[PDB]
Amino acid sequence: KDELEDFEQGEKYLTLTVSKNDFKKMEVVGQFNLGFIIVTRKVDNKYDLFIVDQHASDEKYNFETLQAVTVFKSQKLIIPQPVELSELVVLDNLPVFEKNGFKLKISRVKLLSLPTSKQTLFDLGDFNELIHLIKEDLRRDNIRCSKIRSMFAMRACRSSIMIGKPLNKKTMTRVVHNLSELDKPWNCPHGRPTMRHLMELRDWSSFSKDYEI
Amino acid sequence: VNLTSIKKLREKVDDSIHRELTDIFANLNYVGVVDEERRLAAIQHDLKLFLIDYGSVCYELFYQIGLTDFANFGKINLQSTNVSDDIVLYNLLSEFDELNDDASKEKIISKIWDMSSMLNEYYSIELVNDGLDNDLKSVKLKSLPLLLKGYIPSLVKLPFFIYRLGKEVDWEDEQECLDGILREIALLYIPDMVPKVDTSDASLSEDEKAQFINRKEHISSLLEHVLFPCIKRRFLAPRHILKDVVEIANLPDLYKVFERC
Ligand SMILES: [Zn+2]
Ligand SMILES: [Zn+2]
Repeated sequence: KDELEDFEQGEKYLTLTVSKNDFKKMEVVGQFNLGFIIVTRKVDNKYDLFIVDQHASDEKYNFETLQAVTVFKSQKLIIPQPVELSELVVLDNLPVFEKNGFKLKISRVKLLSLPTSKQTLFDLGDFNELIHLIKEDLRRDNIRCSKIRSMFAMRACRSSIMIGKPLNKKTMTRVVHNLSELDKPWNCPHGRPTMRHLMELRDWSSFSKDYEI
Repeated sequence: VNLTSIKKLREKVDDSIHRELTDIFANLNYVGVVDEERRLAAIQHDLKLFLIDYGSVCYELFYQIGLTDFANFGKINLQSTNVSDDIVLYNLLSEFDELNDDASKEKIISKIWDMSSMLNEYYSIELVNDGLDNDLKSVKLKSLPLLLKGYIPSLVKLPFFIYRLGKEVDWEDEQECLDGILREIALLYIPDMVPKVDTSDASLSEDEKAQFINRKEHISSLLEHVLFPCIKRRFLAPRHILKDVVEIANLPDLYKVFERC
Protein backbone atom coordinates (compact mmCIF):
# COMPACT_ATOMS: atom_id res chain seq x y z
CA LYS A 1 0.00 0.00 0.00
CA ASP A 2 2.75 2.51 1.13
CA GLU A 3 4.60 1.85 -2.24
CA LEU A 4 1.80 3.78 -4.15
CA GLU A 5 3.37 7.16 -3.09
CA ASP A 6 6.09 6.59 -5.76
CA PHE A 7 3.25 6.22 -8.35
CA GLU A 8 1.53 9.46 -7.10
CA GLN A 9 4.73 11.64 -7.25
CA GLY A 10 5.23 10.50 -10.89
CA GLU A 11 1.76 11.69 -12.04
CA LYS A 12 2.23 14.87 -9.88
CA TYR A 13 5.57 15.60 -11.66
CA LEU A 14 3.93 15.13 -15.13
CA THR A 15 1.05 17.60 -14.49
CA LEU A 16 3.70 20.36 -13.81
CA THR A 17 6.65 19.33 -16.07
CA VAL A 18 4.68 18.39 -19.29
CA SER A 19 2.36 20.76 -21.28
CA LYS A 20 0.20 19.92 -24.40
CA ASN A 21 2.90 21.55 -26.64
CA ASP A 22 5.75 19.65 -24.84
CA PHE A 23 4.54 16.42 -26.55
CA LYS A 24 4.67 17.94 -30.07
CA LYS A 25 8.37 18.81 -29.47
CA MET A 26 9.38 15.35 -28.06
CA GLU A 27 11.86 13.24 -30.03
CA VAL A 28 11.90 9.46 -30.31
CA VAL A 29 15.19 7.81 -29.20
CA GLY A 30 13.97 4.26 -29.88
CA GLN A 31 12.07 1.24 -28.64
CA PHE A 32 12.97 -0.44 -25.42
CA ASN A 33 12.14 -4.09 -24.62
CA LEU A 34 9.44 -4.10 -27.38
CA GLY A 35 7.13 -2.34 -24.91
CA PHE A 36 8.46 1.18 -24.33
CA ILE A 37 9.17 4.35 -26.34
CA ILE A 38 12.20 6.33 -25.03
CA VAL A 39 11.83 10.03 -25.78
CA THR A 40 13.94 13.20 -25.33
CA ARG A 41 12.46 16.60 -24.48
CA LYS A 42 14.81 19.60 -24.70
CA VAL A 43 13.06 22.92 -23.77
CA ASP A 44 14.12 25.58 -22.93
CA ASN A 45 17.66 24.95 -21.47
CA LYS A 46 16.05 21.97 -19.62
CA TYR A 47 16.62 18.48 -21.15
CA ASP A 48 14.78 15.30 -19.97
CA LEU A 49 14.21 11.66 -21.02
CA PHE A 50 10.69 10.16 -20.65
CA ILE A 51 9.59 6.52 -20.85
CA VAL A 52 6.28 5.88 -22.68
CA ASP A 53 4.26 2.60 -22.52
CA GLN A 54 3.44 1.87 -26.25
CA HIS A 55 0.13 0.10 -25.41
CA ALA A 56 -1.31 2.42 -22.65
CA SER A 57 -0.44 5.65 -24.48
CA ASP A 58 -1.85 4.37 -27.82
CA GLU A 59 -4.98 3.17 -25.91
CA LYS A 60 -5.56 6.52 -24.07
CA TYR A 61 -5.63 8.15 -27.54
CA ASN A 62 -7.98 5.58 -29.24
CA PHE A 63 -10.21 5.61 -26.14
CA GLU A 64 -10.54 9.42 -26.05
CA THR A 65 -11.22 9.35 -29.84
CA LEU A 66 -14.04 6.80 -29.33
CA GLN A 67 -15.43 8.88 -26.41
CA ALA A 68 -15.60 12.06 -28.55
CA VAL A 69 -16.61 10.84 -32.10
CA THR A 70 -18.63 7.61 -31.78
CA VAL A 71 -22.43 7.69 -32.23
CA PHE A 72 -23.66 4.62 -30.28
CA LYS A 73 -26.21 2.33 -32.09
CA SER A 74 -29.79 2.58 -30.83
CA GLN A 75 -33.06 0.55 -30.90
CA LYS A 76 -35.96 2.59 -32.33
CA LEU A 77 -38.74 2.15 -29.67
CA ILE A 78 -42.17 0.79 -30.68
CA ILE A 79 -44.11 3.15 -28.30
CA PRO A 80 -42.21 6.25 -26.93
CA GLN A 81 -41.58 6.52 -23.13
CA PRO A 82 -41.87 9.74 -21.01
CA VAL A 83 -39.69 10.95 -18.05
CA GLU A 84 -39.92 13.54 -15.17
CA LEU A 85 -36.88 15.58 -13.96
CA SER A 86 -36.98 19.19 -12.53
CA GLU A 87 -32.22 19.09 -14.75
CA LEU A 88 -34.79 19.36 -17.63
CA VAL A 89 -32.56 22.11 -19.20
CA VAL A 90 -29.54 19.69 -19.22
CA LEU A 91 -31.40 17.32 -21.66
CA ASP A 92 -32.88 20.26 -23.72
CA ASN A 93 -29.33 21.69 -24.47
CA LEU A 94 -27.15 18.59 -25.08
CA PRO A 95 -26.75 16.31 -28.18
CA VAL A 96 -24.58 14.05 -25.89
CA PHE A 97 -27.76 11.92 -25.57
CA GLU A 98 -27.93 11.36 -29.38
CA LYS A 99 -24.20 10.24 -29.25
CA ASN A 100 -25.10 7.77 -26.44
CA GLY A 101 -27.97 6.28 -28.50
CA PHE A 102 -30.73 8.45 -26.93
CA LYS A 103 -32.86 10.04 -29.68
CA LEU A 104 -35.34 12.39 -27.92
CA LYS A 105 -38.50 14.47 -28.63
CA ILE A 106 -38.47 17.92 -26.92
CA SER A 107 -41.08 18.20 -17.19
CA ARG A 108 -42.16 16.71 -20.59
CA VAL A 109 -39.42 14.43 -22.05
CA LYS A 110 -39.95 11.80 -24.82
CA LEU A 111 -37.54 8.83 -25.34
CA LEU A 112 -37.62 7.76 -29.05
CA SER A 113 -34.50 5.50 -29.06
CA LEU A 114 -32.54 3.49 -26.43
CA PRO A 115 -28.87 2.31 -27.09
CA THR A 116 -28.35 -1.42 -27.95
CA SER A 117 -25.55 -4.02 -27.84
CA LYS A 118 -25.32 -7.83 -28.42
CA GLN A 119 -23.39 -8.13 -25.07
CA THR A 120 -25.40 -5.83 -22.69
CA LEU A 121 -28.83 -4.52 -21.66
CA PHE A 122 -29.76 -0.80 -21.55
CA ASP A 123 -32.49 0.84 -19.39
CA LEU A 124 -33.72 4.22 -17.96
CA GLY A 125 -31.18 3.91 -15.10
CA ASP A 126 -28.46 4.42 -17.77
CA PHE A 127 -30.31 7.53 -19.19
CA ASN A 128 -30.52 8.96 -15.63
CA GLU A 129 -26.84 7.94 -15.03
CA LEU A 130 -25.87 10.08 -18.09
CA ILE A 131 -28.20 12.87 -16.75
CA HIS A 132 -26.24 12.83 -13.41
CA LEU A 133 -22.81 12.35 -15.13
CA ILE A 134 -23.19 15.77 -16.83
CA LYS A 135 -23.81 17.28 -13.31
CA GLU A 136 -20.20 16.22 -12.44
CA ASP A 137 -18.53 17.20 -15.83
CA LEU A 138 -14.53 20.85 -18.35
CA ARG A 139 -15.85 19.45 -21.71
CA ARG A 140 -19.27 17.68 -21.70
CA ASP A 141 -19.45 16.59 -25.41
CA ASN A 142 -17.26 13.51 -24.71
CA ILE A 143 -19.33 12.30 -21.65
CA ARG A 144 -20.44 8.60 -21.76
CA CYS A 145 -22.59 6.41 -19.45
CA SER A 146 -20.39 3.81 -17.63
CA LYS A 147 -21.75 0.87 -19.73
CA ILE A 148 -20.67 2.62 -23.00
CA ARG A 149 -17.41 3.91 -21.37
CA SER A 150 -16.40 0.30 -20.40
CA MET A 151 -17.13 -1.01 -23.91
CA PHE A 152 -14.99 1.79 -25.46
CA ALA A 153 -12.21 0.98 -22.96
CA MET A 154 -12.26 -2.63 -24.28
CA ARG A 155 -12.46 -1.51 -27.96
CA ALA A 156 -9.37 0.71 -27.38
CA CYS A 157 -7.47 -2.07 -25.50
CA ARG A 158 -8.12 -4.61 -28.28
CA SER A 159 -7.37 -2.27 -31.23
CA SER A 160 -4.32 -0.51 -29.76
CA ILE A 161 -0.63 -1.35 -30.28
CA MET A 162 0.28 -4.55 -28.41
CA ILE A 163 3.29 -4.83 -26.05
CA GLY A 164 5.88 -7.01 -27.89
CA LYS A 165 5.09 -5.35 -31.21
CA PRO A 166 8.24 -3.95 -32.91
CA LEU A 167 7.62 -0.29 -33.96
CA ASN A 168 9.42 2.04 -36.36
CA LYS A 169 10.28 5.73 -35.70
CA LYS A 170 7.22 6.92 -37.67
CA THR A 171 4.72 4.98 -35.59
CA MET A 172 6.43 5.76 -32.24
CA THR A 173 6.47 9.53 -33.15
CA ARG A 174 2.73 9.52 -33.97
CA VAL A 175 1.94 7.67 -30.64
CA VAL A 176 3.81 10.30 -28.51
CA HIS A 177 2.71 13.41 -30.50
CA ASN A 178 -0.97 12.18 -30.33
CA LEU A 179 -0.79 12.72 -26.53
CA SER A 180 -0.58 16.56 -27.14
CA GLU A 181 -4.24 16.36 -28.28
CA LEU A 182 -5.52 15.07 -24.90
CA ASP A 183 -5.92 16.69 -21.47
CA LYS A 184 -3.46 15.35 -18.79
CA PRO A 185 -3.11 11.93 -20.58
CA TRP A 186 -1.18 10.37 -17.68
CA ASN A 187 -3.34 7.21 -17.45
CA CYS A 188 -5.07 4.75 -19.79
CA PRO A 189 -8.86 4.16 -19.26
CA HIS A 190 -8.04 1.28 -16.79
CA GLY A 191 -5.82 3.55 -14.65
CA ARG A 192 -2.36 2.34 -15.84
CA PRO A 193 0.37 4.94 -16.53
CA THR A 194 0.98 6.00 -20.14
CA MET A 195 4.35 7.63 -19.42
CA ARG A 196 6.89 8.63 -16.73
CA HIS A 197 9.97 10.88 -16.46
CA LEU A 198 13.16 8.81 -16.64
CA MET A 199 15.93 11.36 -16.00
CA GLU A 200 16.98 14.97 -16.48
CA LEU A 201 20.15 15.39 -18.62
CA ARG A 202 21.67 18.37 -16.82
CA ASP A 203 25.48 18.10 -16.54
CA TRP A 204 27.25 15.39 -18.54
CA SER A 205 30.75 16.42 -19.55
CA SER A 206 31.14 13.83 -22.32
CA PHE A 207 34.37 12.82 -24.20
CA SER A 208 35.84 15.77 -26.18
CA LYS A 209 39.54 14.85 -26.73
CA ASP A 210 39.02 14.87 -30.53
CA TYR A 211 38.37 18.72 -30.52
CA GLU A 212 41.06 19.59 -27.92
CA ILE A 213 44.39 21.16 -28.81
CA VAL B 1 53.78 -7.56 -37.31
CA ASN B 2 57.55 -8.01 -36.56
CA LEU B 3 57.44 -5.09 -34.04
CA THR B 4 58.33 -5.17 -30.34
CA SER B 5 56.46 -1.82 -29.89
CA ILE B 6 52.98 -2.84 -31.14
CA LYS B 7 52.98 -5.92 -28.83
CA LYS B 8 53.68 -3.72 -25.74
CA LEU B 9 50.65 -1.56 -26.69
CA ARG B 10 48.44 -4.64 -27.30
CA GLU B 11 49.46 -6.02 -23.84
CA LYS B 12 48.62 -2.61 -22.28
CA VAL B 13 45.03 -2.90 -23.81
CA ASP B 14 44.79 -6.51 -22.49
CA ASP B 15 45.78 -5.29 -18.98
CA SER B 16 42.95 -2.70 -18.89
CA ILE B 17 40.11 -5.01 -20.12
CA HIS B 18 37.01 -5.01 -17.90
CA ARG B 19 35.41 -8.46 -18.16
CA GLU B 20 31.88 -7.45 -16.91
CA LEU B 21 31.77 -4.21 -18.88
CA THR B 22 32.92 -6.16 -22.02
CA ASP B 23 30.06 -8.61 -21.53
CA ILE B 24 27.63 -5.59 -21.44
CA PHE B 25 28.85 -4.50 -24.93
CA ALA B 26 29.07 -8.09 -26.28
CA ASN B 27 25.33 -8.55 -25.58
CA LEU B 28 24.05 -5.02 -26.17
CA ASN B 29 20.62 -4.48 -27.65
CA TYR B 30 20.76 -1.10 -29.47
CA VAL B 31 17.90 1.38 -28.55
CA GLY B 32 18.93 4.67 -30.16
CA VAL B 33 20.69 8.10 -30.05
CA VAL B 34 19.85 10.35 -27.09
CA ASP B 35 22.19 13.31 -27.83
CA GLU B 36 24.09 13.83 -31.13
CA GLU B 37 25.92 16.82 -29.56
CA ARG B 38 27.06 15.25 -26.25
CA ARG B 39 27.14 11.89 -28.14
CA LEU B 40 24.95 9.77 -25.83
CA ALA B 41 23.36 6.56 -27.10
CA ALA B 42 20.95 4.27 -25.24
CA ILE B 43 21.43 0.48 -25.15
CA GLN B 44 19.65 -2.34 -23.41
CA HIS B 45 21.64 -5.02 -21.56
CA ASP B 46 19.41 -7.80 -20.11
CA LEU B 47 17.05 -6.06 -17.64
CA LYS B 48 18.76 -2.62 -17.80
CA LEU B 49 18.74 0.47 -19.98
CA PHE B 50 22.18 2.18 -20.29
CA LEU B 51 23.20 5.62 -21.43
CA ILE B 52 26.55 5.29 -23.27
CA ASP B 53 28.99 7.99 -24.42
CA TYR B 54 29.78 6.65 -27.92
CA GLY B 55 32.49 9.32 -28.40
CA SER B 56 34.48 7.45 -25.70
CA VAL B 57 33.59 3.96 -26.98
CA CYS B 58 34.43 4.70 -30.67
CA TYR B 59 37.65 6.19 -29.50
CA GLU B 60 38.75 2.88 -27.83
CA LEU B 61 37.14 0.80 -30.67
CA PHE B 62 39.05 2.62 -33.43
CA TYR B 63 42.18 2.59 -31.27
CA GLN B 64 41.82 -1.23 -30.87
CA ILE B 65 41.16 -1.75 -34.64
CA GLY B 66 44.25 0.42 -35.35
CA LEU B 67 46.28 -1.73 -32.95
CA THR B 68 45.08 -4.97 -34.64
CA ASP B 69 45.46 -3.96 -38.30
CA PHE B 70 48.76 -2.02 -37.86
CA ALA B 71 50.86 -2.11 -41.16
CA ASN B 72 47.96 -3.95 -42.98
CA PHE B 73 45.28 -1.27 -43.42
CA GLY B 74 43.11 -0.80 -46.48
CA LYS B 75 42.84 2.76 -47.95
CA ILE B 76 40.12 5.38 -48.27
CA ASN B 77 41.21 7.02 -51.54
CA LEU B 78 40.49 10.72 -50.87
CA GLN B 79 41.19 12.00 -54.42
CA SER B 80 38.75 12.55 -57.31
CA THR B 81 39.10 13.95 -60.86
CA ASN B 82 38.33 17.33 -59.18
CA VAL B 83 41.79 18.76 -58.32
CA SER B 84 40.05 21.66 -56.51
CA ASP B 85 38.66 19.16 -53.91
CA ASP B 86 42.22 18.11 -52.84
CA ILE B 87 43.17 18.24 -49.21
CA VAL B 88 46.12 20.64 -48.74
CA LEU B 89 47.77 20.43 -45.27
CA TYR B 90 48.68 24.15 -45.30
CA ASN B 91 44.98 24.99 -46.02
CA LEU B 92 43.85 22.79 -43.03
CA LEU B 93 46.35 24.42 -40.59
CA SER B 94 44.92 27.83 -41.56
CA GLU B 95 41.95 27.04 -39.27
CA PHE B 96 44.37 27.69 -36.34
CA ASP B 97 44.82 31.42 -35.71
CA GLU B 98 47.69 30.62 -33.25
CA LEU B 99 49.69 29.31 -36.24
CA ASN B 100 49.78 33.10 -37.23
CA ASP B 101 52.76 32.72 -39.61
CA ASP B 102 53.38 30.57 -42.76
CA ALA B 103 56.58 29.20 -41.04
CA SER B 104 54.71 27.75 -37.99
CA LYS B 105 52.27 25.90 -40.37
CA GLU B 106 55.33 24.88 -42.47
CA LYS B 107 57.04 23.55 -39.26
CA ILE B 108 54.14 21.03 -38.69
CA ILE B 109 53.96 20.01 -42.42
CA SER B 110 57.78 19.49 -42.51
CA LYS B 111 57.76 16.87 -39.71
CA ILE B 112 54.68 15.10 -41.14
CA TRP B 113 56.20 15.20 -44.71
CA ASP B 114 59.65 13.78 -43.76
CA MET B 115 57.77 10.84 -42.08
CA SER B 116 55.55 10.18 -45.14
CA SER B 117 57.27 6.88 -46.09
CA MET B 118 56.33 5.29 -42.70
CA LEU B 119 52.96 7.13 -42.38
CA ASN B 120 52.06 5.44 -45.66
CA GLU B 121 53.66 1.98 -44.95
CA TYR B 122 52.39 1.46 -41.32
CA TYR B 123 49.19 3.61 -41.28
CA SER B 124 47.94 3.99 -44.87
CA ILE B 125 48.15 7.80 -44.35
CA GLU B 126 49.40 8.74 -47.82
CA LEU B 127 50.79 12.23 -48.45
CA VAL B 128 51.75 13.53 -51.92
CA ASN B 129 53.42 16.69 -53.23
CA ASP B 130 51.91 18.22 -56.43
CA GLY B 131 54.69 20.72 -57.27
CA LEU B 132 58.43 20.67 -56.35
CA ASP B 133 59.37 18.27 -53.39
CA ASN B 134 60.26 21.21 -51.04
CA ASP B 135 56.89 22.98 -51.53
CA LEU B 136 55.23 22.31 -48.15
CA LYS B 137 52.29 24.60 -49.11
CA SER B 138 51.49 22.03 -51.86
CA VAL B 139 51.65 18.89 -49.55
CA LYS B 140 48.44 16.83 -49.96
CA LEU B 141 46.57 13.98 -48.17
CA LYS B 142 45.78 11.30 -50.82
CA SER B 143 44.66 8.36 -48.61
CA LEU B 144 43.59 7.59 -45.01
CA PRO B 145 43.50 4.10 -43.31
CA LEU B 146 40.26 2.13 -43.84
CA LEU B 147 39.47 0.91 -40.34
CA LEU B 148 35.91 -0.38 -40.75
CA LYS B 149 34.10 -1.66 -43.86
CA GLY B 150 31.02 0.54 -44.48
CA TYR B 151 32.58 3.39 -42.54
CA ILE B 152 34.09 6.60 -44.00
CA PRO B 153 34.93 9.12 -41.28
CA SER B 154 33.87 12.75 -41.53
CA LEU B 155 36.77 14.98 -42.50
CA VAL B 156 35.58 17.99 -40.43
CA LYS B 157 38.22 17.07 -37.82
CA LEU B 158 41.12 16.87 -40.42
CA PRO B 159 42.59 20.25 -39.16
CA PHE B 160 42.93 18.74 -35.61
CA PHE B 161 44.38 15.50 -37.04
CA ILE B 162 47.21 17.39 -38.83
CA TYR B 163 47.78 19.91 -35.97
CA ARG B 164 48.01 17.04 -33.36
CA LEU B 165 50.14 14.77 -35.67
CA GLY B 166 52.51 17.80 -36.02
CA LYS B 167 52.47 18.94 -32.36
CA GLU B 168 51.27 16.15 -30.02
CA VAL B 169 52.99 12.97 -31.44
CA ASP B 170 56.35 12.25 -29.86
CA TRP B 171 58.19 11.33 -33.09
CA GLU B 172 61.41 10.63 -31.05
CA ASP B 173 60.29 7.52 -29.09
CA GLU B 174 59.28 4.47 -31.21
CA GLN B 175 56.52 3.26 -28.82
CA GLU B 176 55.13 6.74 -27.98
CA CYS B 177 55.24 7.70 -31.68
CA LEU B 178 53.31 4.52 -32.80
CA ASP B 179 50.74 4.87 -29.91
CA GLY B 180 50.35 8.59 -30.72
CA ILE B 181 49.53 8.02 -34.41
CA LEU B 182 46.99 5.26 -33.62
CA ARG B 183 45.45 7.71 -31.07
CA GLU B 184 45.24 10.47 -33.73
CA ILE B 185 43.60 8.10 -36.23
CA ALA B 186 41.13 6.93 -33.53
CA LEU B 187 40.32 10.61 -32.57
CA LEU B 188 39.64 11.62 -36.23
CA TYR B 189 37.45 8.49 -36.72
CA ILE B 190 34.98 9.23 -33.88
CA PRO B 191 31.59 10.41 -35.38
CA ASP B 192 31.26 14.20 -35.17
CA MET B 193 29.50 16.18 -32.43
CA VAL B 194 26.26 17.44 -34.01
CA PRO B 195 25.10 20.63 -32.15
CA LYS B 196 21.34 20.92 -31.41
CA VAL B 197 19.34 23.20 -33.78
CA ASP B 198 15.82 24.47 -32.88
CA THR B 199 13.36 23.25 -35.56
CA SER B 200 10.51 25.36 -34.01
CA ASP B 201 12.50 28.66 -34.40
CA ALA B 202 11.08 30.58 -37.42
CA SER B 203 14.21 32.84 -37.07
CA LEU B 204 16.47 30.02 -38.46
CA SER B 205 16.60 29.35 -42.26
CA GLU B 206 14.74 26.58 -44.18
CA ASP B 207 18.08 25.21 -45.59
CA GLU B 208 19.69 24.99 -42.09
CA LYS B 209 16.78 22.77 -40.91
CA ALA B 210 16.81 19.84 -43.47
CA GLN B 211 20.65 19.98 -43.11
CA PHE B 212 20.47 19.36 -39.32
CA ILE B 213 17.80 16.66 -40.07
CA ASN B 214 20.23 15.06 -42.58
CA ARG B 215 23.14 15.10 -40.03
CA LYS B 216 20.79 13.71 -37.30
CA GLU B 217 19.72 10.90 -39.73
CA HIS B 218 23.29 10.11 -40.93
CA ILE B 219 24.49 9.51 -37.35
CA SER B 220 21.43 7.43 -36.27
CA SER B 221 21.99 5.24 -39.38
CA LEU B 222 25.79 5.12 -38.79
CA LEU B 223 25.42 4.10 -35.11
CA GLU B 224 22.69 1.61 -35.83
CA HIS B 225 24.05 -0.06 -38.93
CA VAL B 226 27.81 0.19 -38.79
CA LEU B 227 29.14 1.23 -35.33
CA PHE B 228 27.08 -0.63 -32.67
CA PRO B 229 27.19 -3.96 -34.64
CA CYS B 230 31.07 -3.57 -34.69
CA ILE B 231 31.14 -2.56 -30.98
CA LYS B 232 28.89 -5.64 -30.21
CA ARG B 233 31.12 -8.08 -32.18
CA ARG B 234 34.71 -6.98 -31.11
CA PHE B 235 34.72 -4.24 -28.41
CA LEU B 236 37.00 -4.80 -25.44
CA ALA B 237 35.93 -2.41 -22.68
CA PRO B 238 38.81 -0.75 -20.76
CA ARG B 239 38.06 -0.12 -17.09
CA HIS B 240 38.58 3.62 -17.43
CA ILE B 241 35.20 3.62 -19.35
CA LEU B 242 32.92 2.72 -16.39
CA LYS B 243 32.24 6.47 -15.96
CA ASP B 244 30.97 6.54 -19.65
CA VAL B 245 28.34 3.77 -19.17
CA VAL B 246 25.43 4.66 -16.82
CA GLU B 247 22.40 2.63 -15.74
CA ILE B 248 19.24 4.78 -16.10
CA ALA B 249 16.36 2.27 -15.74
CA ASN B 250 15.66 -1.35 -14.89
CA LEU B 251 12.71 -3.53 -15.96
CA PRO B 252 11.94 -4.85 -12.42
CA ASP B 253 11.49 -1.23 -11.18
CA LEU B 254 9.59 -0.12 -14.37
CA TYR B 255 7.25 -3.15 -14.13
CA LYS B 256 6.20 -1.99 -10.61
CA VAL B 257 4.65 1.20 -12.14
CA PHE B 258 3.76 0.25 -15.78
CA GLU B 259 1.13 -2.55 -15.58
CA ARG B 260 -1.28 -4.48 -17.85
CA CYS B 261 -4.81 -3.09 -18.30
ZN1 LIG C 1 -5.15 -2.17 -22.69
ZN1 LIG D 1 -5.71 0.21 -20.26
